[PDB]
Amino acid sequence: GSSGSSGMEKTLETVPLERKKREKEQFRKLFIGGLSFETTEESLRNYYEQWGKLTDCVVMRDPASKRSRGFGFVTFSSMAEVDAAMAARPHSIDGRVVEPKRAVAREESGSGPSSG
Repeated sequence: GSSGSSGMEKTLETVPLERKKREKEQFRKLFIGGLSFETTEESLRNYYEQWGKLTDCVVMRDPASKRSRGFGFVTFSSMAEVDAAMAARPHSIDGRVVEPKRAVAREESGSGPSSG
């Protein structure tokens, strides 16, 4: 008789709209979360290179540590491959359990209301 779990995901309300720009990007741009900080652009691509070749792979690095944040973006060549990557969970890289994201519409802190 085993069991246990937990979580906490916000909901938020009222999202600000912006020109956005570059749709093809966000369209074929997935945000990888939990790279272990030991997974570089390549090391990562080496993984997301099977489903498809990433035309652009960026890995965010700690803005304070200046090393690795543990998350980045993977831009596939086609919408099919990426789609395959989406339905290819879970994801294990660097010997750790990661978690990919659509990337589209991502938390973007701001300030000052702009409208009318």
